[PDB]
Amino acid sequence: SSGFRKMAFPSGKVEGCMVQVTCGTTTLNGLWLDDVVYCPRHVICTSEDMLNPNYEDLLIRKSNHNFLVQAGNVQLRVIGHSMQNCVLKLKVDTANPKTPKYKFVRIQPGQTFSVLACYNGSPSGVYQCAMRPNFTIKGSSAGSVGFNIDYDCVSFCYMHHMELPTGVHAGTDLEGNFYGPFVDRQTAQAAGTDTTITVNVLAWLYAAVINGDRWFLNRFTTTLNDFNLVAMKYNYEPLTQDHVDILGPLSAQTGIAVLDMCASLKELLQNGMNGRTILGSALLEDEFTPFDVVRQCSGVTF
Amino acid sequence: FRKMAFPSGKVEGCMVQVTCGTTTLNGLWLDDVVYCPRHVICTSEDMLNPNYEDLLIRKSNHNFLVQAGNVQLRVIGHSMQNCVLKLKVDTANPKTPKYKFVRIQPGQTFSVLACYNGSPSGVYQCAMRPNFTIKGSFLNGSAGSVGFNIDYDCVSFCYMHHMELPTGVHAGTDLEGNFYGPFVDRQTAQAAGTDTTITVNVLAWLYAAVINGDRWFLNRFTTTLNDFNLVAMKYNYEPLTQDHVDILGPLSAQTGIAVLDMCASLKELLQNGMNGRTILGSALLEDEFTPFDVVRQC
Amino acid sequence: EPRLQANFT
Ligand SMILES: [Cl-]
Ligand code: NA
Ligand code: NA
Repeated sequence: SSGFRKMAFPSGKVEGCMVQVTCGTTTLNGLWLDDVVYCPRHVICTSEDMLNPNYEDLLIRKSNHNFLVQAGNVQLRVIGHSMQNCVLKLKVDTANPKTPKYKFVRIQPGQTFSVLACYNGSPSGVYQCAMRPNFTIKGSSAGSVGFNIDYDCVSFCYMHHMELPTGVHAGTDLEGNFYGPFVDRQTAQAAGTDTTITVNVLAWLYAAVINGDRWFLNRFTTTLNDFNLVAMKYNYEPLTQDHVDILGPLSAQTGIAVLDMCASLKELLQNGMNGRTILGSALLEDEFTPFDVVRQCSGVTF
Repeated sequence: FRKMAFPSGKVEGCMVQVTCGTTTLNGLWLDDVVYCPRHVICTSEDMLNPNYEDLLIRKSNHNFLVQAGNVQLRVIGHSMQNCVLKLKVDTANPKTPKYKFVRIQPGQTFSVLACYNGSPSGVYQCAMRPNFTIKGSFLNGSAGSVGFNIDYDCVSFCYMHHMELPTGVHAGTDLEGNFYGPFVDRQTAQAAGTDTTITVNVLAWLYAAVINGDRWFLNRFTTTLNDFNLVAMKYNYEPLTQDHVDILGPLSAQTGIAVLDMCASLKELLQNGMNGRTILGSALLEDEFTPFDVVRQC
Repeated sequence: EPRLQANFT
């Protein structure tokens, strides 16, 4: 009933990659992999440029020595600079000896990852979050990154850029493509209406069963079409057949069919929890993926 | 408003595997000492009434198999301190961070690096409950995982994991091997006392909610400290002490809301529930953020 | 019963 918490990936492999990047009066975080430091391109903007920035214009103004990169207390020598989408790439004269095995991946809304929050290049905290269906992140500095680990391979999927007026965050993948209809400009922008990640709620109900929280199970089953009619009503994402399939493992480990569990969720949506809790929560949690549940309940290590 | 754990890299570099016989758990490698729970020297016949002094005197150094990654460390001495073993090894850990050992009090928060076979599975934030247990995810093989804070470049180790209690909550020691709470490292019948809500942390979290711009739950009332405790304890909340009132002083000054005025707000929230609303993304009153945590992340 | 959480085999 309590043995299931939001669990982040161990962050040590990423901590060894975080550096401080300064251009003028702007300081943010950079990601040092091989001989390149990745960071948001708006590091070349004052708070004044940010009103209507012309990024290629502001960047040709800059010599390599306009970028101060510090790895702990060592200054890194910048020997080239270029832009890819909304990411600046600073080539340095030294390859990071702590570079882990890594790749750059773009994730889908609903998928989860750990963010290593940093300030001035120093790792400050780590937390597990989901890419919302409206492509924002609910979280805590620009250039902090998000990642998953697979066994020894770090999959970098997110770099933080902007804070939105609702406090949610917007960012890019590591090739500088934004998640969501956002731009790196100080301007009027706002997240679209969010929705609940249905497949993740179901995964978390399975985690509840695995941990002995079973009061919401019932005799009934439903159909995809019938469930989605209810899902649309309560601002839940439609449940697709691919979603049913990835729940197969959990559906087997617990011996509870997905559409069987959908009947529980339908009932929970229509009638509430009636003063009860599930895994210590009065709300239906949607930031655990099916694999997140397996990873925590099976003790997968890295 | 997220629970944040500390970055775990400084602790990852200290985790090793310890095996004695056919029993295996995690160890913490700092300088030339590996610390681990003493019940690594138990067999399946030593689980109810182990005599650890007797089990240990039958062990030599080479009976302890310590693996750091692919390296096997040479144990050159061993002793028992309360409920932990200290294994002297012939190599200082080159990755040893600045560290200290601290014993914490209920209500304090810390990060847990859950490990199996000396390797990390993940990191989460938790609190020492008033009944001296913690609500972790800990599975078979997790003993020896540690809890820690890193407030200023220095790792403060405050918890080492030992055991699971029948309700699924977890019990362990400080790094000198003294248990938190009345528990013992035996599988004889034990149960945690009734758990209560950490009132001072709830109040800190309501201040956090005010700081992030939400005031819908305040009211125009105040309360005395004693009247507040008479009400709060009917909801299984911990008594609030003058010490706790002092702790909240900074957050009160930041918000302009007197501590006993926030206490009035909490009493009304206990009486009313949320009425379909949420505070900082939660439909329950959160009690695993300390006043220090809130000042930190705001 | 309470469980010591080493791995026993
Ligand atoms: Cl303390
Ligand atoms: Na059912
Ligand atoms: Na043994």
